[PDB]
Amino acid sequence: GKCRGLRTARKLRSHRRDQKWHDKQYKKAHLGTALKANPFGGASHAKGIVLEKVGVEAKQPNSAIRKCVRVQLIKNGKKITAFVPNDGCLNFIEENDEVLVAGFGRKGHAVGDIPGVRFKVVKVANVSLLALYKGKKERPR
Amino acid sequence: VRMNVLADALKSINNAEKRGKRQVLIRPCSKVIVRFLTVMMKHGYIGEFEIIDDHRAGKIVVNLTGRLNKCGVISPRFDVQLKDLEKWQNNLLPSRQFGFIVLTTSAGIMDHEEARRKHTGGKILGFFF
Amino acid sequence: GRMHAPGKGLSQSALPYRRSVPTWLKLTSDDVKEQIYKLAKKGLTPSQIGVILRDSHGVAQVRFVTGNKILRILKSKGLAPDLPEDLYHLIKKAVAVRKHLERNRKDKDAKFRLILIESRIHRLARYYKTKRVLPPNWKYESSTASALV
Amino acid sequence: PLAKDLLHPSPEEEKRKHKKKRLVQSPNSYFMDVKCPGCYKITTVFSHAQTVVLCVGCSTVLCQPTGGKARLTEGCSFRRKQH
RNA sequence: ACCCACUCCCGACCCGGGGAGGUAGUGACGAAAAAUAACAAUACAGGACUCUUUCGAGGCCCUGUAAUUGGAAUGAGUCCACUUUAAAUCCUUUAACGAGGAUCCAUUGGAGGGCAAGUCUGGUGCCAGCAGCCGCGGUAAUUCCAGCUCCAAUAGCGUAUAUUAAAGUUGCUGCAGUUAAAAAGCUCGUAGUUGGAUCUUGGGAGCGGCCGUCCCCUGCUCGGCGCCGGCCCGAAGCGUUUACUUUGAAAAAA
RNA sequence: GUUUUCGGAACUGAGGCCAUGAUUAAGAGGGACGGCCGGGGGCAUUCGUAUUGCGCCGCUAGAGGUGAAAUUCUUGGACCGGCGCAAGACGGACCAGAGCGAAAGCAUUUGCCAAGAAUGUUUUCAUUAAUCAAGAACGAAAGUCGGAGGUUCGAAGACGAUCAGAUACCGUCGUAGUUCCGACCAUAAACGAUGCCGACCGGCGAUGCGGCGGCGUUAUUCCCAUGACCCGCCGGGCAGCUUCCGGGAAACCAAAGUCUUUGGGUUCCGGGGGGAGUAUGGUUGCAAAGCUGAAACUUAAAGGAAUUGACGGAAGGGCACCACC
Repeated sequence: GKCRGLRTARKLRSHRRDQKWHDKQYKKAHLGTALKANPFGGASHAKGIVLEKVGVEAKQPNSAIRKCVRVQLIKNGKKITAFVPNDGCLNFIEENDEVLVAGFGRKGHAVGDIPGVRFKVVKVANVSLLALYKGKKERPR
Repeated sequence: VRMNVLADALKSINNAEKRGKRQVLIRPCSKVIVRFLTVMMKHGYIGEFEIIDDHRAGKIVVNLTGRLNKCGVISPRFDVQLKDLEKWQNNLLPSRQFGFIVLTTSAGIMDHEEARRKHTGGKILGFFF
Repeated sequence: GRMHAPGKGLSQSALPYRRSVPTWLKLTSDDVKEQIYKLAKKGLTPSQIGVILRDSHGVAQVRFVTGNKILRILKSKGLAPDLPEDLYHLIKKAVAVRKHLERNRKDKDAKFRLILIESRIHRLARYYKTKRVLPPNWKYESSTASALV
Repeated sequence: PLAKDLLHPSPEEEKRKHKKKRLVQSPNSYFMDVKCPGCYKITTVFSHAQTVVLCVGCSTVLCQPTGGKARLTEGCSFRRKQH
């Protein structure tokens, strides 16, 4: 602190109050703009409907094709490219399927090789994509 | 300008002892400096000093050992209950085995250990070890 | 450090330890006061009185010789000025500068030094109103200032 | 030097130092028994006069003001008086 | 879903009524305890000892592993009865059954580094995919897809998101500002904030072995330890004003 | 039937009594005083070459310009040489790690005008102070509006070269502008990239201002006292060197130290890189623009200091008939 007056409580509090806005992690949480522009509307997960299956070219170094899924969210009507996890799990996603969709892990930031894809597909037609991959549940059709 | 005269004093005899001086002039003088020094003397940290009387504020000349590791002021003079005096000596002294917070009580300017047995809190002036 | 300069000067007057009067000084406190009255009547300030006294009449400090100081000797009898000498001299300087700056609008340095002097005045005015040696109704205005010589 | 007798400055050291910075504050001025040879009376003049000290019953003008110590006019003598 | 039996409430009311409330049902929100084996005989191996250069001998002593074998165990469940309770349930108690692959079968995530644990084998070949980050994948992949193996937590374990610590990366404690982000071009200036020194000390009373712990260093209307109008003292009321510190009152439970 | 003492409260006259009442004068601050000091500021006055133009006189064909040329000027006499005249810029050398100023800034002479730090002080006031939301003054250059002037230089533009191109670097012209006056504008790597005030903690020799002291030499010579040197000290300033004070990531800093042994006062201000000083709203401006100022989104770095290497169309040294002489 740069005012050690005994009667300086408000300058020290009112400075700190003003300088907390220059923090990212604070400015984000304490404005509507981060919580509005969030496609999930501040929710953890979100059910949406697959409208196409999309190949996304991996980043500069490594070079695969990352199989993601273009999603119309129910609650918002908003557009999302959400990644599909492990080997050969895009074979489990028929078009126009209700998929439960979570974040990727970095609180709405793009992960690894996948440019501007912040989401993974968790369940497809209310059946878990780990259970389909392990073959425990069979896809109800 | 000069505002905390006890700050100028304790920083000047701290500077001087770090340099290894046998004595140090502290060239404004207050009654609060003189009480603080007498407390540091009773615990043998500084040597028997001397207050030079001009007809303005005095000058003091303080004989030093090499016992005073650091003296220092707490500015501003925060109010200390007997509750809080553990948390000060917790964060402001180098151990429980030695070092003394000086704090001006109503009873008088004195160490934290006498402020316990007299059972009087007050305003923290400084500290030394 | 000075008020309106970067100057860190140390040209101070340094009184001696012994407040006790010297031996040689034969003038009693009353004849010093009588001579202070004679200087005040001629039209001198407590600053100018004190100088003239210590030079020609070997009286170091009037406070040391008498009990009291020169303005309080002027003030007791009523030879003291209505508004203090130091606030008089700043108002005197401000009227001098402002007169120079009537026909010298180019002189931007003068204009800046005027604002520094104006600030010295307002600053002293504010002090003397706390000590009620000026009226609370008083305020130095530069248009009213030329009447205050 | 670490060890200095701060309480006992040797008078060579004290008179060297700035008047304000002396262990006890002490001026560098003094009063003079200035006498002119034309007149009878000894006037007391301040060393750093800063005025024109005149002969009362004019035989001369004694001192003239400068930066520091005033110039005592050629002809005049001075004793420095003390207590 | 069952019930006014508990808790209380309402009424003219010891008597009626109460989806308030209670009791079950669903319930891995979460919290507590806590099974999934223990013990011996053997093959074996490591470690005490007489002894031997080395081997080897003995096991009186230990300790560990083999779907080796052997009985003794006790509850998951099944289930009469009592108890429980408004009536039941669950729990507790207790006849009888109830275990060798004890199949009465523990998962969840990992095993390049951070980060505990394979440079094993088969597949793929910058593909598929993994990968919080750094990175792995183009023909000896410690990272993908599997097998064996090993590690971690364990009836739980992973994931997404908010949030706390870690963050001394919001800094009052406690950050920074020459060059990493950062000192207004410069000065004046009002509220804000901060503000020099200085105003009581010596001893009286008493104890322990020169030093320690105590009582005292304001004054003027009403009565009790007493006295020949007042002396010593008890109880009111005025007594620079505040912060501060110490004590006291008072401050719902949960 | 009363006015009184008595209690009790207001208005007010004299005396005594109080030891009758004012702490000190900050290595805080203001103000006065003194002799200085400075490219401090303003107004005026004055000078100096030089440049360009003009006139006159002389003699001659080139001159300018460039790495090389060309454009341009030029037998209607350019360039050059001599005497003048006019205008407008600018103040060389002296000129410094020198001074002054709040910063921007400030250099011919002389005068006037107010101003200012520093020192000197046994002068005065006596806490008047430090820093600062609001508000305010000044604020390089460019740029804007209305006048005046237009020497040089020269954004745009016209050419002439170079070039692959060359709307550029080079060259010749050249409008706005550069200059002065009045009004804006308020920004610069406006930099010491270092807020202001205060205290303390090393050494050294310098320099500038004032003061104080000390052998000697020189001038006003006729002593003085003043200048000029000389040798010290003190304060204040711009600096420098040096040191394991200490700090720091280091480079480096007597401050950027006196910080985990963390608290002298106070203002502004930063929070990974971009997006962006952008959009938007307000506000100031004639305009150009300035002040305040996000978000989505994007990203694993961007950056600082130092080390080693490679590299250079940098500097120096060295070798070799696979280099030269």
